[PDB]
Amino acid sequence: MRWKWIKKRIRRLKRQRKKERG
Amino acid sequence: MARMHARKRGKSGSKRPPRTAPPIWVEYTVEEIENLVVKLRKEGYSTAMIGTILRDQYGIPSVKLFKDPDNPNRNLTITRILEKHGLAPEIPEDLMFLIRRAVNLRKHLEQHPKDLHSMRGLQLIESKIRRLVKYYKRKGKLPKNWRYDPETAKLLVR
Amino acid sequence: TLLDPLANALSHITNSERVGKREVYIKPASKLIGEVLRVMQKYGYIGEFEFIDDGRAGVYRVQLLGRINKAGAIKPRFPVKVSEFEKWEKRFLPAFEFGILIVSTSQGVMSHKEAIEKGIGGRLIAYVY
Amino acid sequence: GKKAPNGEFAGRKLKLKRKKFRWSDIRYKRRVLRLKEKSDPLEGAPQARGIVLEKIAVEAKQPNSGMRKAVRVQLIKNGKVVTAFCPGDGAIKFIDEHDEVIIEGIGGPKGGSMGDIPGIRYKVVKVNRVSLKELVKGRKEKPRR
RNA sequence: AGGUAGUUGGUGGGGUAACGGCCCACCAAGCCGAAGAUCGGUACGGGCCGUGAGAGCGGGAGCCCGGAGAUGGACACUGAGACA
RNA sequence: UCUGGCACGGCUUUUCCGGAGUGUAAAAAGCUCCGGGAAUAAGGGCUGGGCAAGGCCGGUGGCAGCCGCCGCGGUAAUACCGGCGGCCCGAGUGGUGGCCACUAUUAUUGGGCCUAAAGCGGCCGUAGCCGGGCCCGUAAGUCCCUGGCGAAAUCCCACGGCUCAACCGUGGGGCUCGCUGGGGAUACUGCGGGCCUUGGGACCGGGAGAGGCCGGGGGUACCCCCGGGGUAGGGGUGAAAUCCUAUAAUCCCGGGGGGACCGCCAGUGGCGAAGGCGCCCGGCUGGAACGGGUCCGACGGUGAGCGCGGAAGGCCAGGGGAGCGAACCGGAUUAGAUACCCGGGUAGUCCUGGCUGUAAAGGAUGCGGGCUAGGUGUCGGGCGAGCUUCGAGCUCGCCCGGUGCCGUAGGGAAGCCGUUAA
RNA sequence: GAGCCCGGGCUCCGUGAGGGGGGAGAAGUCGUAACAAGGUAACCGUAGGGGAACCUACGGCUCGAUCACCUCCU
RNA sequence: UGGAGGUGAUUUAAAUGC
Repeated sequence: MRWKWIKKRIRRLKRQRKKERG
Repeated sequence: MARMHARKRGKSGSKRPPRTAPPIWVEYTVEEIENLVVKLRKEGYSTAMIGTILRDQYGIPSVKLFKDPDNPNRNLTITRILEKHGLAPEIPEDLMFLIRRAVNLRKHLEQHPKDLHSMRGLQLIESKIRRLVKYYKRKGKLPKNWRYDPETAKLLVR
Repeated sequence: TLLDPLANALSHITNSERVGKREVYIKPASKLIGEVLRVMQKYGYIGEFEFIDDGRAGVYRVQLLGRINKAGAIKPRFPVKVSEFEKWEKRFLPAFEFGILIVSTSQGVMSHKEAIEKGIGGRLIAYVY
Repeated sequence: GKKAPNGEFAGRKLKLKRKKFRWSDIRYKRRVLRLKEKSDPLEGAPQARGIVLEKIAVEAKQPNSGMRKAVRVQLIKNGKVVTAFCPGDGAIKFIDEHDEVIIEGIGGPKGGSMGDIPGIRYKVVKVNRVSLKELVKGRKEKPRR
């Protein structure tokens, strides 16, 4: 679980933060 | 009884004599006592150790009980015997010993700086000084214009 | 440190009570406690006490009859009007009978019942019942 | 010390504590801001008339299936799209498209649609300023336009 | 979370029914703020009112009491009194 | 059909009609008096559990619907629809919405926080709150009394008025109640002054330890490289392969070089605030225990803000790199394997300086003081003895500080906790 | 000395292609992740990688595993 | 009689069900 979520949250964050940074 | 300060460890239970007036099987005059004190402060010993040697040699456990009454404003004891003569350090010994030590630390750290623990007691001794300063100001052994710092600790010792 | 030395007296005295020892020793001692035990004895709750004043401290050795149920100090020690007494009457005490809500007063120190008979009040100090 | 400062002059700390900790009641927070009043259209109101855009029927929930009668109505000043649950058996009949339909809530404003219905926040009372429970009984009045 | 430039104060003066940076000339650099100022939201305020064993919580409706307004916004006369 | 109902017999007669004044200072309100005069407006909700306060028949068949929740309708439904019966309340009764209560679910009264939500990873001290004893001054808080005052209304109580009450009148009380003036008390609290050692701090001497830093120094094993000796493998697995070795591996002997680390010791052990800490020796240095309170004389606690220390991983710059090893490259496994298993392998792991600041950073248990059966083991310090190798070396007991386990009273929902408190 | 206007800046209301997630519907598909040692214990912070559940490294923790082997404790 | 560590560990036993 919290492994999952942390990396899902991180990937969401990055990918989206990539989309914001871009 | 205890206070585990910067520790978890219960303090020593050392306890006073419950004597309230002094032994008479021990015998000294107000004049004789006063001499003994002045001689020892002349050596370079300090008031705790002055009270220590008098205890171990001359058999007087605390001065207050023996002396007062001889001017019953308050109890007459070592440094109050000293101040009337002018032998008293204007800095209280409490605050002095403290600062004294402190300046020695700094020199170690000077040469050795990779020291957690030694760094961490610098922080632990200053902050006792600070306090000891703070209240004295208000009581009045140290002027209100003062403030504590590590250059104003290296000036008081020298 | 300590504060509320009284309270740390009282609280012993009660936890003392609840065990059913014979007599108590309270290492810190005072007027507050002295006086309060005095008033306490006056109502009768306790037997006899001696304090010995050591050059250290007063100590009270107290004799326990069995009477006391619960007797406690007040936390911020509120001021209480003589009109508000009845409120503080219903709350703290167990019923109309008992009446040692010990307050401190202009006249001195009293219980609740000794306060009411005079007619005077103030800040609360402790309770006993 | 069980939390709180107790002390004569401290009270202010008390006074701010409560308030700080009050805002963990969703309901309280919400009203004191007025989120109840801003979000779930109405502008807060008891009821709202609106023009029946169309009639739609939706499915029931998890252990359930049955065709609930729901309207789509547009509140007129609110100007907001509301899908809605219609009381009664036959009903969907007595409601013509483009009659006025007054609308209310149903079963706590919290958002809670009743157990069966997914969405429906709201209720219908009226068709052309005469209600639905009056149109389930044949005698009482019968509809127009 | 820092705000403040008639801005805080001083001297002298104007204007006003009258005190007052109200206004103004000169001089000073204060004044306010984490005991929460400033800014933003919301809101007439009080007597009361609803509820609750109490403590409390919510509320400003008739009515009474005080203030504000009169299509939005500014402006004077006339009168003891209005910026009506 | 005995809760009640119906026939029938008798009684009285709310509305409704007509009259008298009223009132109007004109009506209406048509009240109020009198004549006439009828048993003549009752409904809405619910009835499965909750709430029960109230159950059958017929239809219908997880449909149509009911529904505030928990559910109920899938072919004998008391829950739906209709009827029939019954319960509630009654000119009301019910639906939606809002507020308060219930909700000690906002904790003052009157909540928690080991494992249910929730202790900050730990410390420091600023602002704040909170403070040992003993004497004297003031009387600021505080209590007492008087006095100025907080409009009327509403509320509560009495009496009186209207047929009754609502409502009003008179008299008594309370009222946000946040203000003020004067007198009085001095326990408490504030403030001021004085005085004292129980808290704190401080000193001297004995003492243990993986506390820190620095310098010094030895050995193990792994690897590597060189010489010799020695041949047909070895490596690897459940089987295997890739891979090691034929200019010779593994293996053994001798020689050399490199980096990491310090089994047993080692303990239910010690030290540290915490992260954490372990070859030996010396220098520098932090803390700590105890005996004696020998000195200071309340100097205290806690601590928002604030400041500081903080495993591993990561990052930065420089230096280093044996073994190990994310990523990565092969083999196997397997239905497939982005794996478990095996053979290589970079970053990193080490050193120096800096940054970063996270955790099941646990004892899931903030800190300080006081109080509340005990037992036992253990570490260090003290003490009275016996033993002695004459050293507290081996033991008994009381005491002090710490570190475990068991358990009385109590607490807890229970597990458990229980003088190292929960 | 108002309203009024003009040029720019800042903010807010009505409304818009497109875009994010939630509580769901549970008859398609992939896998077996966890819950039994879940068939490689599990979680945990950090880092990389994989379609996914997830795997691996390093450090921690037991809310950790089942005998066995060794060590202590009323 | 009941509790805490240190390390062997065992692959011969295969995904899913409204």
